[PDB]
Amino acid sequence: EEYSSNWAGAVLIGDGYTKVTGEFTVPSVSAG
Amino acid sequence: EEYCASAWVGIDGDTCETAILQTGVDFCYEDGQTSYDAWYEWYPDYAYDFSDITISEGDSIKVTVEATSKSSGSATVENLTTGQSVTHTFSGNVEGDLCETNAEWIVEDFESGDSLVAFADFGSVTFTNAEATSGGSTVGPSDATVMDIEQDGSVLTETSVSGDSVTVTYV
Repeated sequence: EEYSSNWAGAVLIGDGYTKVTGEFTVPSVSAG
Repeated sequence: EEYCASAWVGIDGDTCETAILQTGVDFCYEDGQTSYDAWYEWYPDYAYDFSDITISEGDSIKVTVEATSKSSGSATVENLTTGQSVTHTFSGNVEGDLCETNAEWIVEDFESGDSLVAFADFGSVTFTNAEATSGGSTVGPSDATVMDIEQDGSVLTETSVSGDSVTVTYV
């Protein structure tokens, strides 16, 4: 994996991306 | 104290520095209350909120960004649970050109104030039907670079991907 201070997730590196989509359920949040 | 996090999909911003076309939802917590909102942004311009859509805990959201050229496209947020759908079209007049080299599904600790906003414990966020289109063909996150947040000597997330999904869990 790669660490960063602000992003967590998945990143595709390539060429010609013209559309990105995803579906998720709104989470329950509490204090960190 | 208020804690927040955001989840969004977007094009560019990692290896392409001139722009980011992105859309998503912010979730915040503060003293027994929560606040949710949907927004769009074509970085370096500011993020703007979609005021005509209600987001609630547990709702199923589908987010999509599409580029019709390196300087035009759209951002769409659909609340599948309520049937609401909003789209912002960027006909041009943008402040940055896309390279179209990165496609991503991200949970972010965004900047607010002097630094990053206190990071909320969101449990876990799973993006399903995670697909990117390149050259007319669709690809999933299988070969994607996995990223996690690490601040002040603390790992705050654990990410796992499958052939069609991305799961980010708070640590």
